[PDB]
Amino acid sequence: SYVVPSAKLEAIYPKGLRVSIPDDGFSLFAFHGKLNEEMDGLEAGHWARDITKPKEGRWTFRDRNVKLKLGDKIYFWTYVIKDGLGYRQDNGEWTVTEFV
Ligand SMILES: OC[C@H]1O[C@@H](O[C@@H]2[C@@H](O)[C@H](O[C@@H]3[C@@H](O)[C@H](O[C@@H]4[C@@H](O)[C@H](O[C@@H]5[C@@H](O)[C@H](O[C@@H]6[C@@H](O)[C@H](O)O[C@H](CO)[C@H]6O)O[C@H](CO)[C@H]5O)O[C@H](CO)[C@H]4O)O[C@H](CO)[C@H]3O)O[C@H](CO)[C@H]2O)[C@H](O)[C@@H](O)[C@@H]1O
Repeated sequence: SYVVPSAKLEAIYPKGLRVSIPDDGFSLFAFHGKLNEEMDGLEAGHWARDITKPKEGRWTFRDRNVKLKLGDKIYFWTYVIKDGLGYRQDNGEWTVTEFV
């Protein structure tokens, strides 16, 4: 019913991944994703992590170590708890087009 804010993904140079969303009175944010490999629905994913506090208005997940390449695909879903209830951005797809 409620629509989760779309995730913003960023390929960091020379290495790393950041994934974040603005907060909307949430109590948790989780990111589930794979590298160049499609998700079979709500599988856990290669990256699979609960984030438990926001900072500067955003919920941020990072992998400080992945070396991403132009053209890399990330398939994902996110999960958010708002007022004790869960919501998902489903069927996420992102292509690395630039580094930040
Ligand atoms: O110590 C024991 C054990 O603990 C584990 O750690 C816990 C940890 O895994 C947990 O992490 C949270 C995670 O579970 C949660 O995942 C949810 C997921 O549960 C949800 O799954 C749904 C099912 O709920 C649903 O079941 C249906 C049910 O709702 C309905 O009422 O009845 C149906 C019966 O007819 C039943 O089928 O079925 C659907 C499939 O159709 C599932 O998809 O899905 C959501 C996504 O929608 C998913 O997010 O997410 C939380 C937030 O990210 C996680 O934090 O957290 C616990 C702490 O709170 C931990 O204790 C360990 O892993 C084990 O090793 C330990 O032994």
